[PDB]
Amino acid sequence: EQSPPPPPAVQGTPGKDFTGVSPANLAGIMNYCVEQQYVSYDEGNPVLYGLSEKYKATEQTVGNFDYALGTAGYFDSNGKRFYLVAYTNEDDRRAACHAAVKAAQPML
Amino acid sequence: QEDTGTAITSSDNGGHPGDWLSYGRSYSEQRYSPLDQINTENVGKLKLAWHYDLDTNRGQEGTPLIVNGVMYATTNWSKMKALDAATGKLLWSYDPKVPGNIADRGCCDTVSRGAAYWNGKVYFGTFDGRLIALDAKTGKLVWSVYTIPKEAQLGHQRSYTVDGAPRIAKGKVLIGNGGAEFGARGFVSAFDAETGKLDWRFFTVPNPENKPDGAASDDILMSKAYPTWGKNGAWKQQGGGGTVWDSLVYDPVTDLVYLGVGNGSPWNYKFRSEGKGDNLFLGSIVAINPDTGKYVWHFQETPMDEWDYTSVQQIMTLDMPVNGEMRHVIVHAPKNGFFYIIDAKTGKFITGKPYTYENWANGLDPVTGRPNYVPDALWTLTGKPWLGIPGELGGHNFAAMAYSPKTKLVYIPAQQIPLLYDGQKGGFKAYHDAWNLGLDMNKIGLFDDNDPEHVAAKKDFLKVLKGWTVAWDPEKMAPAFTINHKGPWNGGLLATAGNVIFQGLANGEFHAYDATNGNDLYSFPAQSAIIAPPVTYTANGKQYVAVEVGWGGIYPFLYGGVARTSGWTVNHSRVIAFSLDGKDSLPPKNELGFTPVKPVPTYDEARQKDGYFMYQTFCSACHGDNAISGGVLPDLRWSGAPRGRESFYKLVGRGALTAYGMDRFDTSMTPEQIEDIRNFIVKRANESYDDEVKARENSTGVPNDQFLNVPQSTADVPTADHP
Amino acid sequence: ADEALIKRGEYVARLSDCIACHTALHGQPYAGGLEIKSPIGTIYSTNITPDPEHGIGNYTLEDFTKALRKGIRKDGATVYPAMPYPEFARLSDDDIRAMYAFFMHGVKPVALQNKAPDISWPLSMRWPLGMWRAMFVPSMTPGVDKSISDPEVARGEYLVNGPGHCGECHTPRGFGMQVKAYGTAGGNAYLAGGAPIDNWIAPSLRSNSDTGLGRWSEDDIVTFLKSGRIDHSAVFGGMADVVAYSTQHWSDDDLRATAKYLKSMPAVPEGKNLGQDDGQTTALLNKGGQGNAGAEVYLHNCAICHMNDGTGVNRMFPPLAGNPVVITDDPTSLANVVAFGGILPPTNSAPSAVAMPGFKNHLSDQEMADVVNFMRKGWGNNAPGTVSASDIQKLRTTGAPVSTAGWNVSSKGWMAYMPQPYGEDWTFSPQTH
Ligand code: HEC
Ligand code: HEC
Ligand code: HEC
Ligand code: HEC
Ligand SMILES: O=C(O)c1cc(C(=O)O)c2c(n1)C(=O)C(=O)c1cc(C(=O)O)[nH]c1-2
Ligand SMILES: [Ca+2]
Repeated sequence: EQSPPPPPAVQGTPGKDFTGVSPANLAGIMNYCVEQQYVSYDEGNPVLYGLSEKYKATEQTVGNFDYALGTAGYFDSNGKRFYLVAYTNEDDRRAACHAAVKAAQPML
Repeated sequence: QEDTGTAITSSDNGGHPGDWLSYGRSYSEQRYSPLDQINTENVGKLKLAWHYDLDTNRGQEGTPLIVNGVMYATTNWSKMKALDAATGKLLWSYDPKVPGNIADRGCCDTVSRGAAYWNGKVYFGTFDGRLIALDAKTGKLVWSVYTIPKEAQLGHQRSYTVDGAPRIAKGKVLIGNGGAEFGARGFVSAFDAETGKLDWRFFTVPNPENKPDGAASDDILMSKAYPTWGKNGAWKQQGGGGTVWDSLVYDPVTDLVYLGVGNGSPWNYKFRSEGKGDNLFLGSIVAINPDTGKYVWHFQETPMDEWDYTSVQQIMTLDMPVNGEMRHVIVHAPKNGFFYIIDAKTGKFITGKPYTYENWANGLDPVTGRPNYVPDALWTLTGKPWLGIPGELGGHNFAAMAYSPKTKLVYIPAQQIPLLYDGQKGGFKAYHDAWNLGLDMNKIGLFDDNDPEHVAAKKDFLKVLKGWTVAWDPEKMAPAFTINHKGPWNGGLLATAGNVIFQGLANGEFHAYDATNGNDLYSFPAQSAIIAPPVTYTANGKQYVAVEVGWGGIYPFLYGGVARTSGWTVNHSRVIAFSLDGKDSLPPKNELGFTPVKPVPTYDEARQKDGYFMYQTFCSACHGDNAISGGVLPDLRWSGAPRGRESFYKLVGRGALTAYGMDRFDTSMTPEQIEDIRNFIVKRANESYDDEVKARENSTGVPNDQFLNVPQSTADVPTADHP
Repeated sequence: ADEALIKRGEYVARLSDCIACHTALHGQPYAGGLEIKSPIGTIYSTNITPDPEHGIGNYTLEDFTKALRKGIRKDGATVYPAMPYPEFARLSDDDIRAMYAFFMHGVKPVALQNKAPDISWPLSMRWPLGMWRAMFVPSMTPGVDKSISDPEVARGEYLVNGPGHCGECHTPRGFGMQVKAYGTAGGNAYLAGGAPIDNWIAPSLRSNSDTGLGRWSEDDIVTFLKSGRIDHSAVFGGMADVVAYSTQHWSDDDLRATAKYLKSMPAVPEGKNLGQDDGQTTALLNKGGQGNAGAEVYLHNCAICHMNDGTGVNRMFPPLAGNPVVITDDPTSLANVVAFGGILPPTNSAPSAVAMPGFKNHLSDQEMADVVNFMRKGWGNNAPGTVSASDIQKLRTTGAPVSTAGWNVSSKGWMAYMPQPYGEDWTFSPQTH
């Protein structure tokens, strides 16, 4: 680069393991993945609409901070936070949203 | 004639050095003038050349045009005056007679930000939504059109007002509108500059049922933007927002039209779109084809916007050595607090860094440019109060920013006004003639009581409320220098070839600074605050620097008691011009403002709480928070209407003052709620009358600095890493 | 020193209201040409610019003094009593000198030719005018009267009977069209109302509560003179431009002295034109008018601004119950202000610039006559007489809205802002209509 400097590299531990993310966090992750693509509009939308309704992620009057934590790149698993805005390749961002879809499949 | 547009293009390459033909003096909107008659070693000798008193008592934000010696300036209530640019004598005037019953359908004052010139005609938009062309010489009406289509969806609530400056590209007048603060569907329309026929239209948000609108945005809306808008939410009824009211750029180098798309409607992301989707073409920059209006590219600066972070701020085009190679780029400083450099041709994201303090994101993604949201910033999803910096007024606003190629610096007037965001209790509830933001109106606003929580909140708000001017260096993406001010809401910037930058301050001072180190060089008291950007031009061969002065806008209307931290000011609207050998002087004026009057002593306590609530949702937007006016509109505490139930209802419920801007509120409030508002106002007046009278008791007759909360001792410029 | 003298002369000229009646509508300042109606014919204001041919450029100090104090031109003929020289005869020597300096140096010389009066030759002779001054204008000592012990009251009396000429409008005129009293020693006729001048009536300035300033406070008078908007009155008609052109430029000391002198005048008998409101009119208007034509017109056109009890809004909409302008015997000014509205700029204590619409086109003559009768006999008002449609139609032809142009010249206050159109679906009638 050495042009007008780019934004600094983000800090966090990327990962595609979705063992104990818990609902309304996978729903947030799929909200992050339906936008910006990396999965689809047809196989990610059924997960988002159905994971946020069965487990009441939004509810229009309720909180669930776990939705916001996941609308960004963050998700918790086994007492550890992983960041999806890492994985600068953008090909690891994909197959991580796909992994999230796979993990949400038994949840629905 | 001269084939206008060719002249405006040549204005970027040294042609027409003494004219201001466009909103930003050129199609690049750099607001840089090659006139060096007034320079650093000389500007200190500047004197007032002439002045002209305007016939309005509200804010003046217009940018006058100057064509070969005639100044066309648009004023409040969308009035237009053509004056002699050398002597300031009124050549002619025109007023479109904007109806007074729509004044409450505009977010923030009845302002007019500018006009356009083409082929011997001057074009401007009226506050009620009309585009009008007049003969540049005689001032007679050529044509007038209504820019809001009667058909199409536009949502159930259609609060459309026009206050921005139109731009003309290849003989096509481009104009947008505003009103997403109330609920509206944003679009930009291009009309023929000669006959007024509608050439094309571009909708910035998809229609509720994904059906064709017959416009030029159909394909991109039905194929790309619609899937990003939830599945069912308040955007189908309110409109979705995305109004284009400030920025409308034409680039002849790339032959494109750049639109700065505004915030969503309602602000509440969960209410608007279930908290799902990117809400495409919302808070973004959209470049389209100037001929057919077809979409070319886009860049979303603020996905899932919920803090009123509009991308409508000024868009500028420069040439920079990107990666050691010259490249035509777009620079942007929107409300969210990030300076963006993107590619003008393809729209590719190049870089972005915060030019002021922001706590809603940990920078941007280096690979996409999407913000790295902090989870707590999405208050709508978390359902918890969020202290957002920048607030709803953003780090940058309609105030113009300038560029200097001599110093290669971008001068930005920046501000810091935090806001507490919290969702509206009980779910979304849209009100007729009220701000349908979808947030809690009880949580916003400050109090003057003795509650320790309120005292701490007010102290913190005054601590982190700031205003300054930053000389950003795009090559380094770092501030070269800063000029501090007492408070926010100052005027725009103007840069000339004499290495001098001009700006009007909120305390009523017109200032000229060095463009290399920011040293103060010239100061002049204008008897009223300046919120409009200065322009410079030549007449009869000599250079003039002119600006419109007048106190107004959303900030004094809303923040009230804390809106005068920069110093005491009232509204004395006029247009002033300085020359190197001016010999004029401003006549004295009354600066007492609205003085207190003793109120009635009887009020009901049981109607206090809800009454306050109602005042915060219907009347706070114009008469100030906590019933304290900012100095432009009447203070309700000293008004004679709240002295009785019948008079108060006939003024508020029936709109007895509709001819001046007070519209009826019986379409959204029952008489009991209006009576509750009256009781709250009476209680506030009884609480604050003695304090206001004591404050105004001094030699000058205006409240002292301590009462106005002006900041003694200089405050640090925020920058990143700290407020 | 010369600049100070020019400024003092300008202040005295504004104090004497020279510019208001010596400028034609949309004309050069002090260039004359204003049409002044007279029972004999129509007179025109002479230009008083320092122009040596048209104006008074060749006038010496002695000629200026003779013209002001005795109404004698440089020619030697006597001016018409349209010149307030009976009142200007009280001007002190210093004030006359300052005004002479201001008019010879501070005024831009305009070259407009004085229009001749359009009076038939037998009645256009100028010799009888001097006999009028001899018969009806007594000799007056120039300056402050050396009999009032209080200096403030003496200054106020000098202002009222000197530079300012209130008796020209507020004092009834006798058979010779002369004021029946030039001072408070004349009797109860001093400042006791007047005949309609330009279809406007100046009410009594005496102590009677129904029509005079009996219910007015000294601060009320000061604020009304300074800005024209108090919580129980609002300026209009000829007073409007008297305040806009002359009185708003007075110093606070001068206004306070004038108010003190006005309040200190000898007591005058009370009138019977005002009574006690028992709520009958308010109940009638709350019902809906129920067959009263005046009540129906008031409800559909006027009750929105002036309330059902005729009290209006403090400092925004003046009351109609107990208002002396609505109370006076002659209803000419009432129908004039109903037919033609009035725009008032915002003040420090009265914000939100207000505007009466002119109802000359919205209502017919019968409707406006009915509403005038209703307001004259409502909320305890006991004004005498009845107004017919013929009087309304006479007033609609001979009459025009006030200029509202003096509010926007050389003033520290706000401009008189014109009102925006209400809209396509606006109505003053209530929702039930
Ligand atoms: C912005 C569109 C406004 C909103 C929202 C409210 N008011 Fe207002 N008000 C506004 C203006 C521009 C004016 C001035 C009118 C003029 O003649 O210039 C007013 C005036 C009033 C008044 C009159 C005060 C007086 O004259 O002393 C009152 C009593 C008043 N407004 C009340 C009021 C209330 C209760 C509101 C909430 C429902 C409210 N206003 C909202 C502009 C705007
Ligand atoms: C309106 C009632 C007037 C006011 C107030 C003042 N003047 Fe006047 N003036 C007025 C008229 C109608 C006339 C002419 C009458 C006629 O006989 O034609 C005048 C005349 C003069 C003159 C004489 C000039 C001449 O005719 O050559 C002078 C010098 C003059 N007026 C001066 C003057 C001054 C100084 C005033 C303030 C104190 C003033 N006038 C008040 C009408 C009115
Ligand atoms: C003729 C042009 C006038 C002269 C000279 C003066 N006044 Fe007057 N005044 C005039 C009218 C037609 C009216 C009617 C009411 C109005 O408000 O339109 C008035 C009224 C007043 C009042 C108010 C009386 C009331 O409301 O009951 C006052 C206090 C008053 N005028 C004072 C005043 C003084 C002090 C004057 C000498 C400088 C004076 N007026 C001259 C018409 C005319
Ligand atoms: C709101 C727009 C009004 C309506 C409707 C009516 N009136 Fe009014 N009136 C209004 C104002 C703001 C004022 C002030 C005077 C000024 O110069 O602007 C007035 C004045 C009057 C008066 C004069 C009394 C005085 O000025 O003290 C009268 C007699 C009056 N108004 C009567 C009146 C009637 C009969 C109306 C129904 C046709 C009416 N007004 C309507 C405001 C408004
Ligand atoms: O969402 C909208 O439609 C909309 C419109 C406008 C406007 O039209 O000026 C503003 C805003 N929002 C807004 O949030 C804001 O801070 C603002 C300030 C101003 C101004 O003129 O000073 N307008 C607006
Ligand atoms: Ca907004």
